[PDB]
Amino acid sequence: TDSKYFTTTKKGEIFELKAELNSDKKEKKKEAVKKVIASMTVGKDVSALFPDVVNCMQTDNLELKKLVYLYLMNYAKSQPDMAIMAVNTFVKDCEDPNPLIRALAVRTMGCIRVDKITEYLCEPLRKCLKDEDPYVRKTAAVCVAKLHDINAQMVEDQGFLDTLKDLISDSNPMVVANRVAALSEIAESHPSSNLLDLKAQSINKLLTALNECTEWAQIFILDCLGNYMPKDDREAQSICERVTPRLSHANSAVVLSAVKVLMKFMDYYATLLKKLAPPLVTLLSAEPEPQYVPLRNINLIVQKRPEILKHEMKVFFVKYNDPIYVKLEKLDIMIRLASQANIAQVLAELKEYATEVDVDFVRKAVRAIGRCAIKVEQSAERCVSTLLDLIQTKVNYVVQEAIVVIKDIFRKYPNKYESVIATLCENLDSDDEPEARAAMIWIVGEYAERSDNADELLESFLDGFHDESTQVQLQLLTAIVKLFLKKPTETQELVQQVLSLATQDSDNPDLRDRGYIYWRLLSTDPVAAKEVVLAEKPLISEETDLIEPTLLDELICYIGTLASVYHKPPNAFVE
Amino acid sequence: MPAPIRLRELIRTIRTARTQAEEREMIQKECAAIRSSFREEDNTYRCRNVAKLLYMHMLGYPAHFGQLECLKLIASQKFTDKRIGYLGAMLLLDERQDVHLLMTNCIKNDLNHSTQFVQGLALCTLGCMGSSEMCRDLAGEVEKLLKTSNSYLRKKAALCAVHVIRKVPELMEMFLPATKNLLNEKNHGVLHTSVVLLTEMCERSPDMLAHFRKLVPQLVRILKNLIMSGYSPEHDVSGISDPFLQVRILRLLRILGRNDDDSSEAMNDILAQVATNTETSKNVGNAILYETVLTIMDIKSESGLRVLAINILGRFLLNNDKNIRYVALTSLLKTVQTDHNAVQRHRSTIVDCLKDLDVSIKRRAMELSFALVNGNNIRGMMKELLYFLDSCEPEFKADCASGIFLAAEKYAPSKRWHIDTIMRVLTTAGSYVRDDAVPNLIQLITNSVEMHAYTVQRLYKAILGDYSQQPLVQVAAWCIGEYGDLLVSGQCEEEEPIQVTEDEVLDILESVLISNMSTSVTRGYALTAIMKLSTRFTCTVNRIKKVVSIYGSSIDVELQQRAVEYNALFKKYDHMRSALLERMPVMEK
Amino acid sequence: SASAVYVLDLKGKVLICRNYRGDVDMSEVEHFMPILMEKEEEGMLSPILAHGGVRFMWIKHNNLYLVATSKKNACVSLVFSFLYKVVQVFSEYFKELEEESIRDNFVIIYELLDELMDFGYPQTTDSKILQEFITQEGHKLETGVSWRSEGIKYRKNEVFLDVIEAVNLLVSANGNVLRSEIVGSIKMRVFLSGMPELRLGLNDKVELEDVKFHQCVRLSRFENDRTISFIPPDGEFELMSYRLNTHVKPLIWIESVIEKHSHSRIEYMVKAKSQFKRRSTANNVEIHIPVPNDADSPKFKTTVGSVKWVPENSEIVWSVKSFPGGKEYLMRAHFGLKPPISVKFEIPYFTTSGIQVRYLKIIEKSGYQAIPWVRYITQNGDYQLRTQ
Amino acid sequence: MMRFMLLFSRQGKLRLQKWYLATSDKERKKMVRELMQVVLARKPKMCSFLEWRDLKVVYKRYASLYFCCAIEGQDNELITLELIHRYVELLDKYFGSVCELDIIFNFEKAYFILDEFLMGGDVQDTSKKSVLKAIEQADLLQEEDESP
Repeated sequence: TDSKYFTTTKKGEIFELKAELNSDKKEKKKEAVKKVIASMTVGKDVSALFPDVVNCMQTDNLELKKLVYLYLMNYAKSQPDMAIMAVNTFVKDCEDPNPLIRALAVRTMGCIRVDKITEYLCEPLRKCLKDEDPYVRKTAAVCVAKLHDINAQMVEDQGFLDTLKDLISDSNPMVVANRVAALSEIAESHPSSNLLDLKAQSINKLLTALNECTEWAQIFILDCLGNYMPKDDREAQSICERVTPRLSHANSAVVLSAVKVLMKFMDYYATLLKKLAPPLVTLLSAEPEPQYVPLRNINLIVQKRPEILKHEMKVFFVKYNDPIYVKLEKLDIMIRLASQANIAQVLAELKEYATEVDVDFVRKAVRAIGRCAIKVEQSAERCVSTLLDLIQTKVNYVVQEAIVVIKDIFRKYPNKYESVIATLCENLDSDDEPEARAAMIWIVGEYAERSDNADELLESFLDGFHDESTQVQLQLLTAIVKLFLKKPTETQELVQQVLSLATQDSDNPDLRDRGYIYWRLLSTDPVAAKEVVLAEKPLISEETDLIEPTLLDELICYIGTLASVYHKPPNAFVE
Repeated sequence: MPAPIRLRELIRTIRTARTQAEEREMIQKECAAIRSSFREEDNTYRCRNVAKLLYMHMLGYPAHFGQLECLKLIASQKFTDKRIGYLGAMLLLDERQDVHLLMTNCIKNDLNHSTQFVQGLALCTLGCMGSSEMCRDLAGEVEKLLKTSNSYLRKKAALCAVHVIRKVPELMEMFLPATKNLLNEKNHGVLHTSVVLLTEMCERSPDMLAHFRKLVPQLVRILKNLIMSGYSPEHDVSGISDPFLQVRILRLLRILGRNDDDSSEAMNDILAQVATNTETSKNVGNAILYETVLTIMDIKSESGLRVLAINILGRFLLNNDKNIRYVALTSLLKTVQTDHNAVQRHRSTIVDCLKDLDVSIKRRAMELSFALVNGNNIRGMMKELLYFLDSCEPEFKADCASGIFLAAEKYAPSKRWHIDTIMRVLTTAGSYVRDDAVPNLIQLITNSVEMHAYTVQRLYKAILGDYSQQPLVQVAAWCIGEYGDLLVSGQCEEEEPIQVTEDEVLDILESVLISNMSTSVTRGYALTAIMKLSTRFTCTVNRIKKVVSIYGSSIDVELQQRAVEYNALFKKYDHMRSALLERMPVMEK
Repeated sequence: SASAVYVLDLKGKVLICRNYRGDVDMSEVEHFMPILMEKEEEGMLSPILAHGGVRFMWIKHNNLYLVATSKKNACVSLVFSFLYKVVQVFSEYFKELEEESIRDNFVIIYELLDELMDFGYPQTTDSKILQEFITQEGHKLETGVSWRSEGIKYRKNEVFLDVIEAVNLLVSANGNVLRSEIVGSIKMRVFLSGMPELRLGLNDKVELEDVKFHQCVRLSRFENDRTISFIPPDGEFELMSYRLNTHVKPLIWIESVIEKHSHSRIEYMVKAKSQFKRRSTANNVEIHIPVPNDADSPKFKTTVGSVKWVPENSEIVWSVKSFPGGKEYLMRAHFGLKPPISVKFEIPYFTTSGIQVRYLKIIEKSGYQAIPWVRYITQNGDYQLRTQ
Repeated sequence: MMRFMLLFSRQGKLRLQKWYLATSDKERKKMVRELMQVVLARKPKMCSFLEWRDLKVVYKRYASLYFCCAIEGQDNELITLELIHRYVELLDKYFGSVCELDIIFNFEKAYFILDEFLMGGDVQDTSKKSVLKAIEQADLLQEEDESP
């Protein structure tokens, strides 16, 4: 009543290595181990080997010594239990004469997640720190947080923070960097101590620290200034006249996070704004993926102080190499940035755009022409003019979206465009989309007076009804009515059928209603209905768009942040 | 003048490999030198490389290279070369009739050899490649060999012939000859082969009657003998003799008694025994049963016996370990359409499976369970289906909806329930439900004129907390509209009304439009509805007019349009509102 | 900020990685790929994906998706810069990134990784500024007119480029994919003026059986970056063809349930699901349902489309004009008193394959423009389904 | 009937394939991988039977080694399983407490063994010994070929 084949510790893989591990020649042990981790990562099971591996500990040559480590390393978060069993080995390693080593012993100790860890490492930590080497300090600085984040802190722990700060500004090389952030992150779990970052002296520490190059540092530093500045001017002018190099300097992250503050702090202004210009720009001649985030922020930016690049735009055009998201945002922006002197070019470009091949694009693109005309009333026709201009191309897809837009246009500037109507219908077949068709229809309805044919057009769709997007079924109904109320005597049978279909031959509650509703309005008092339906129609309002006040100010803080992209509050992320 | 590597040696070398690139290297360098070794066609070492190759292949590499030469081994005199060879064939061959003939050749030449294991290779190989033409050739040769009683061979042969049949239906004739005696043999091996041989044979109605009437009784005895006694150091596998043999037997018994009284009527005994007399300990046995059951099913037999069969599967379901349970369900379905009244005796436990952690089971469970929904059943099972549905995983939700609906749509008690349930489902899947729902459910409500209350009621409650959902909300908003009347703490039958402040009715509707979670269509039903209330209430007839006129300016061509429409209705021809709304028509199925 | 970094291979399976913090890692990464794809169906393809409040920062480099993870509100800008840098480093250590590459230097990577950052915050890193912190060296891996006469005319310069894909499939009641084939074709139509060099950029994604171009094509400068430059004849011609082998969840599934007896009547119920990205829809689709040679008289009832019958060929035909993706419609028909069921469709602006034309350039001496139209269609008919 | 069988470890490493039904090489490798992926991919908690491409598949996990095969729907999954366990059985007693490595280094034999256990998609013997006993003497013949 016992069975387990292919599971002998007499031979095979496991064994093979196991032995070849304990041999002599330092070489074997080395390679051997290597295969281990390897053979590990791919997904095999090394639960076994563990022992004999560690016990390949009491050796020396870095080579081996570290490999061993890595191994253990992986086992970090996975099976912490095993990690621990190595403790002693580490502590006792902390003292080793090769900081490199003892440092690793640190970082290592630190990548565990169990409570039992507190006991064994703390003391050695303090030590390792105050000690004498770059890596050493850095590394533990890091740890600190790790310990913090551990499922618990201590009354000693809340005493290491001091170590931090003090040791922070002090020890000089990159170290500080780590320290900084270390704390920063720690801070956010905000009791009090995170709020005493209020020194217009501790700041100069940071000041010279920025010019003491560790990009990552540069950031973390700025990243902190995002918790400051209550009330004074001379300090502002120096804090900022100090960041001026930061922009033209290194890698985005910098420039960005840098800006992140420049704007939380705001003959003063003109200096900033005319400098802030060439930075953001050269920020885009950079790379694909980044470009996004920035644009996203760029957006948020002009939203607050548009005055910054009020005329810089011969750049925000979309090239072909540029990926989709790129393009998208680029648009959204261009838009939030046009006026008279602008539009001239704006359109010129949109037109070409539309000509492109990437569908989606052209779409939002034409749709751009749309929002465009809206913001700049003073440029209505102008747009239209080109819209129409495109449809004359009979490029199936373009066409439809186009119309759609035009529709919306009419909603805002009624009885101002007509002639365009006939020229419109022209392409009636080629329109196979919902809203597209829909829209089209509803249009006819409204401006029925003009088109004689009105009838058949609408009619056309009928025979092929009982099936077409809900929404379209609607207007179509509505519309019909409309012209019927333009009194045509010839409308009888039509309207009749219409309702009729949308009366009993249809199975969409809502529909049935708006349907019946009319059937009663008419079966009772035409004159009445007339005024009713085609009644003086109100003005439209989609001011619901283009960011808010309270919210705007608040966001700018998180540039280079996730929020920096969603344009939303940490409340939606945090879970 | 080379120094040829040896197989293992090779591999062991690829074990040293540190980089995929390198692997190529080594390999490429190997086969390269190996090719230049075949240039000469040197009889010795021939075997080796072929192997080397084999391996090479196995690791997904340039194989074709030596298909041919592989055969040139088969040629060789020395056994070895032949086995290594043959093996290589089965692996590296494309079905070229050309080699196929060369194959044929060597097969025969080998099939008639002084030694015997040679003959082994042959047979074997032939039963694994045998392409039409082949068989059409060696066919007879197979019989000549089928005869000679050297157990080892015979069994091999048997199977061969089989394979032949499979590729050349036309020839089973010449095998009638081996037939008659076969089922009397003593060595399991053969016997077994012999069986499937027979089994496969019976794919031509006539032969049936031959074996049908013949061997049936005998088969029995054999099987019986087995089951019934002794432990066997040669055959047992955890307490039973040659399960295999046992199974296959069953199978054959099964197939024979397909549709017939005589046969069956003559089997039901051994069967029953097989059932009662076997060990439920571990799988092995159960395997036995699994088969026995299937057999017991396709064949006519006392109502009492079939009953046992079923009750047996149930017995499975309740087994600690997955596996088993699977088939348990599977087969179960294939018979629900037949032994309905019989299986029912277990649903309770079946649906109880839905609680399992394995998709397959789940589904099947479901599928079936469903099917068992009776009349007097529904209520219960539904209550369970519902619990289920609610916590289910996406995949399923979708399909179940469809399911429940059915149930209710067909076998179904009260509307209140029907609705209650349908709604219920919406409440949980909606986002997954098909399209016709919205109208569906309403049509149900409208048609049955009582629960009008009970409905708007619950409808209301649900919507108060929830928002997430569309179909649901819609439906509600609907009635709320058309039914506001009744929604006002009315003299409600079927059950207990609640607090209906018109202000509240609105608050909800209002939020609906505002909150971003609703579709333009949604907002529709709403607004429209809100107005339907103007005629259906007594006092807040003002907050109403306010809203309407505000929406008169919304992006939604529709909403607006209507808004204006309504708006204007108040502003001018009031009293029409009363007659206009107060009447919702009614469509009937 | 960043709490995890992975490195995957196209497939989206975890290739090799390191965990610098505390998030159920084990899962999420797995969901990656799946999500990715869907969010590409919505076109709303963002380098920042979402799953339950878990964000993904990624970058695709030849053959390898590189990714980051965070529960908190990250400093994106970073992560992105960093990641990209990560490449920088590797590519330097051994010639080029590629599954293969990684598959080799695992170890060192584990090292490198560790020294590149810690607990998230990246303790700085640049090549030389590092080679001291790294144990051993890694292994590198370096690898590798006449058809248009001349002086052509016509006032309006225009172009037509149409890619089409038909989908041959077979599935038995056992709801399994049996054959997965989609033949593609980039037919093109043109009437440009003169001699214009045409540059065509492509989607990435395009296991693959055969691929044949038209001589007039050239593969844009050696490696991995897809660009298809060439000079087209006049009129119509096939720019390129190809066949793929891939489990394509049956675009338009179906399944018929049966129910017969009492007064020699029989009932059919057919569900027809549309397995697609919701955003688009299939056209002029039609369903051919096999039925008994000897029906008496039918009675169809359906929410959608119109169904009809034809004793000849013995089949009930469900016809639908427009059909959206992601929705299931129901058809049920009875009558009174086995060949596989097929259907033919058409789906504008769609590519089962997954390609998308990226961009079409036109460069001519005549500093002019031109008008290019595209169309994507996934039709076909070998769409056959069984019933035993 | 058996449609075919394979031997691969956790990671998609083919250790032994054997096809019982004519087929083009390409299609094979296809079959292979296509399966392996969807095969392995499953949690150890789940079951041992899957319905794939019309056929019924089966497998049992032996340490870092997978055993798979396909059957015709009209067949007994369970019993099949017991077959595998039988093969392994053989393998074991032949190499003495067998293990993966072995299989990689001696597939050849692995085949023979198997090959002379199952033929044309079925069971040729059951006798744990019948097979061994035979397979053994065969080997003796082999030896006698190099060493006269």
